Amino acid sequence: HTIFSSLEVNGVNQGLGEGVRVPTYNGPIEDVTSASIACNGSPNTVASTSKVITVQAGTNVTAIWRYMLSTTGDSPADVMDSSHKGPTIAYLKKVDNAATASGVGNGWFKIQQDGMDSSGVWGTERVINGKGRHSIKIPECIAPGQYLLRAEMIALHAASNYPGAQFYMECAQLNVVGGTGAKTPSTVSFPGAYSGSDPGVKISIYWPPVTSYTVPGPSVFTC
Ligand SMILES: *[C@@H]1O[C@H](CO)[C@@H](O[C@@H]2O[C@H](CO)[C@@H](O[C@H]3O[C@H](CO)[C@@H](O)[C@H](O)[C@@H]3O)[C@H](O)[C@H]2NC(C)=O)[C@H](O)[C@H]1NC(C)=O
Ligand SMILES: [Cu+2]
Repeated sequence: HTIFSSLEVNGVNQGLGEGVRVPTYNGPIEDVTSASIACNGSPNTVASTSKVITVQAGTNVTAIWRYMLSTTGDSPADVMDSSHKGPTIAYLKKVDNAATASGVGNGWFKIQQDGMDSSGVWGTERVINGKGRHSIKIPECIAPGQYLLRAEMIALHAASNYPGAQFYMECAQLNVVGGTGAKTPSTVSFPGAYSGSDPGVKISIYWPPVTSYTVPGPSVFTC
C-alpha cells in the first residue's frame, strides 16, 4: 500500500498532488485487464490536476512514494511495508495535452526498471529504504512535447496465483523540452502489456527462493 504522490525535479519537490494524478486510497490495482492499470482508477478515485511540469530531456525526475497522502515522514514504514517485494518500473507516453489525456491505450514505452539484483534485493526495497525516492532518467533522444509519466511498484508477496500481484501506479504530467527526436520508440498498450500468466506477475518468491526475475513488459528504451 503506497502512493506516488509528488515529483522532484532538479532537487525541488513540485508539491503534493501537483502534476501527479493522485488517488486518496493507497490500495492496489489487481486486474491487469482493467483500464485502471494505466494511471490507476476504479475501484479507487483519482484526482485531476492542471499542473504540467517542465523537464529537460536527458535529466532525471524523482518519483516520491509515500504510504498515504497525509504521510510526512520518509522512513521505511512511511513509504511501504517491507513485505511488498518486487520491481519498480517507469514508462512514458506522448500525448497532445498532458492535463486531459487518459493514459489508456497504446503509446507507452519503458524507460526504467529495477527488478532483483544479484544479492536478492528488490527494486521496491531500494525505494522503501531510500526515503521513497524512485529516480528515473528522461531520455535525451525523444521528441519534445507533452508526456504522461507512469511510475509503478509491483508487490509480489502474494503473487503465487493470479490474481495476486499488487500494482501501485500513478501518472504525472510532463512537458519535455530539449529532446532531439533522434529516435522513435516502439510502444505497448495499457491494458495489454501485462498478462496474468507472465512469469514476473504469477510467481512464488518463496518456493523456491528466486535468484533471477523477469520484469514484465517490453524491454527498456535507450538512446
Ligand atoms: C537517473 O535514473 C537512472 C534510472 O533511469 C539511474 O540509473 C541507475 O542508478 C542505479 C544506482 O545509482 C544503478 O544501480 C546499480 O549500480 C551498480 C551496478 O550497476 C550496483 O552496485 C548498485 O547497487 C545499483 O543497483 C542502475 O543500474 C542505474 N541504471 C541505469 C540504466 O543507469 C540514475 O542513477 C539516476 N541518476 C540520478 C542522478 O539520480
Ligand atoms: Cu499493500
